Amino acid sequence: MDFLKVTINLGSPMVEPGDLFHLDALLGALRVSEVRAELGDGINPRDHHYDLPLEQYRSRSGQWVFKASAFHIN
RNA sequence: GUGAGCGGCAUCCAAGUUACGCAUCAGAUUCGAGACGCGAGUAUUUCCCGCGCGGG
Repeated sequence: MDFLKVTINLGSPMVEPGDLFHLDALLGALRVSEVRAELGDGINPRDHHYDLPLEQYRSRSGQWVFKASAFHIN
């Protein structure tokens, strides 16, 4: 519902990802961190990492992907 | 549930042995403790400096 550009600045060098580093993956990890903070460590991580503020793209075969590009490494 | 999560560059090792700051070189040439303190000139006022008195 709104096009955005997420920019992250590093204070320490990161591990260069071997494969794609997706924005939705990081957002899901942070959301799971929030759910852990509120509830605890007994939560199922798979029950909360889809509750992200990103809209989804669905193809013909029903395959859907979050609308968040993989992070650009410069 | 960030191709995530988890993971000691760590252990051991002599900078050491030997080596003359030494040989040579005038602090010399000239010159006095021996000289230097008044017995030096008349009588009573003259031009003047500060102002009766200090004073050329």
